[PDB]
Amino acid sequence: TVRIAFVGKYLQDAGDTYFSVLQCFEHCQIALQVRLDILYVDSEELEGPNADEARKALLGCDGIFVPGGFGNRGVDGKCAAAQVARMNNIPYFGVCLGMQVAVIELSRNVVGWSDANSEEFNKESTHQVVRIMDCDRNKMGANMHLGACDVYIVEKSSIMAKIYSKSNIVVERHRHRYEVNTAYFEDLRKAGLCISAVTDPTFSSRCRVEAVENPSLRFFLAVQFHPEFISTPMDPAPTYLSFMAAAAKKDYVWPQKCSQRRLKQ
Ligand SMILES: [Cl-]
Ligand SMILES: [Cl-]
Ligand SMILES: [Cl-]
Repeated sequence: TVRIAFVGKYLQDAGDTYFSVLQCFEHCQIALQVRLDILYVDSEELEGPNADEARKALLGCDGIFVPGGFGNRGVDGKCAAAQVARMNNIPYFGVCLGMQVAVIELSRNVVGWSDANSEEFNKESTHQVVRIMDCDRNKMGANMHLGACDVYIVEKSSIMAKIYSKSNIVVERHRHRYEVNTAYFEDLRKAGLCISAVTDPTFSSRCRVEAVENPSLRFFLAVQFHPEFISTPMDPAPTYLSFMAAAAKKDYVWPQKCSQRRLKQ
């Protein structure tokens, strides 16, 4: 079996929040022919004086996964999940909040900005590594990014390039508001992060980070988009599929061309 730490809430209080995520995991399970054993971990147990107790549980997993979530609850714990993954070379996959915590984690623990956060969780941080873009904001609020958008894979040696069968542009679906702060790209790069996919291949102030990786590690990938929004039993989301492959310690034959479900029509 393949042990994946699912860092968020217990089954009892998750409701139907992870329905589509778990569907996608099931698609991957079938395509790889592996017995998935998800450990549902309460993210709040990964913070505070006793958190080493919870960290030890993550160290026994084959993979560590951080999905999208709501509110600021367990943000520090999700950051700590990304830290364990980065420091122990345990495959990591983050989706939307999962990417943001990878960025925050790295900013605190490698870049050395102890107060690094998203603008969402600490308005008074002097290192808002995740923030609302100026073009998305006004005095009363900001855009809620939904729907499809072109994703430019800009690193040819990346996990993204490989799992999307070397397509330069793919189309994924979104539900987010805050983006990686463009002013800190060099700092993140110096700390080992590879910006592998973006909305704008020129890297302007309007460049929205769609995927980050850590190529020093076997598998560390996190995406802004929600790959579970495009996944079927016969065409599983490549991001989830590659994560589960890595956790299972298995290879996979990627098609010669990216599926039409994730290409521009
Ligand atoms: Cl949570
Ligand atoms: Cl891979
Ligand atoms: Cl967001």
